[PDB]
Amino acid sequence: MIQRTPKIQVYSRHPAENGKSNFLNCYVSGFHPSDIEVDLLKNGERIEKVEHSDLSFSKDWSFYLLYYTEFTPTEKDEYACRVNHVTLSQPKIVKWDRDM
Amino acid sequence: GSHSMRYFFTSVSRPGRGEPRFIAVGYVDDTQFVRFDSDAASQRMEPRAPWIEQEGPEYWDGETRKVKAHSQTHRVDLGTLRGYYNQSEAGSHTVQRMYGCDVGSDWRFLRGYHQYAYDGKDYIALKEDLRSWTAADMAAQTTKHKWEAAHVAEQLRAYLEGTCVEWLRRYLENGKETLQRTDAPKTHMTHHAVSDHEATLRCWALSFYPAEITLTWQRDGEDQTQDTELVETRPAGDGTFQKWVAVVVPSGQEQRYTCHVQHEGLPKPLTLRWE
Amino acid sequence: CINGMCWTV
Repeated sequence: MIQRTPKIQVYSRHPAENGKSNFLNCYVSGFHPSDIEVDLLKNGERIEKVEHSDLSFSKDWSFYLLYYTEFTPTEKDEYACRVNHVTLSQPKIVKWDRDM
Repeated sequence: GSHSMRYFFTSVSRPGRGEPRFIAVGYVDDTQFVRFDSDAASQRMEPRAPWIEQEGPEYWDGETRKVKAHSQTHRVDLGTLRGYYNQSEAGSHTVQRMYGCDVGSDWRFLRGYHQYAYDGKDYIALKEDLRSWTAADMAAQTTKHKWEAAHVAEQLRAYLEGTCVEWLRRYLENGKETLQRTDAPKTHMTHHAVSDHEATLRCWALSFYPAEITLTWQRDGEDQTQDTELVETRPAGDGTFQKWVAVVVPSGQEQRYTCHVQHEGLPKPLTLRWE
Repeated sequence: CINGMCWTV
């Protein structure tokens, strides 16, 4: 069984401005098998209204998914994406950095 | 420019109870336009772009029929492959198939594709001429012989050169407002001082379509790859794409560094500088 | 338009 670990990017759909409505994305790619656990976090707490793209894959057969929810950034609030996959001994957390 | 239609199918066996999870998606270029998900309530092929909703009941009944048949083929395949590879009934396994056609600027057939993988590894694929097969191992070789005897390649070629391009052309016209539109990247540069000696310049491309793009750095007019980082192109979630490239520079020398942007939606390459 | 004929491996 091949085990390819997911690559993770966490970022906004639109330019991020404190106080202004936006969408938070977590893009997971390059992984195999397809089963994966992705949550978006607000100050460490799981966000409930999270949707995701339909499962697809690249030429090398590795899967990719976009998970997304509506959010309003602020100076204080911390956002992150938490990923678990068979390849990961522990869940990987990637912080949202507005410059990234 | 050139265009493509591709379909992607993933089946994942569920040992212990019931049929595989089956997910099918269809794209024109970088735009998804249909899906089927065995776990969804409708058990229909469903629209995922506005321009496919123009298609009538007969379209949707046909696509549903075929895609359900597809899920059954993969279900059978999963059992066969387990036997080929002498695997237990216990584990979960995956079959993936992708096929489609490319047309050039004349919207005429350029290339066709039909490939298959088992557990994320190449299994069998049609060769570029659409007349023979590449089989990765002896299991796939047995499939190759079976498909040769059944003249599968001939019928696949007929679809890829015929129906595939004919319907791609149809979709391109019906979806012209978005499918034939190029969205040039919206570009800007940011600056961050890591210390009083070293700074990061980040060159952004946002809101572009299609996804294909090149972002590069030059220093004094020569390509610079050292001390650079380039993220994978990523979906914005509104149909467009995002990318950035960064370079680490000596603080105060930002002016030497220029970002270069190439994209279908730009008549000529773009050059950006820090200010 | 998806391909309307199928074969098993």
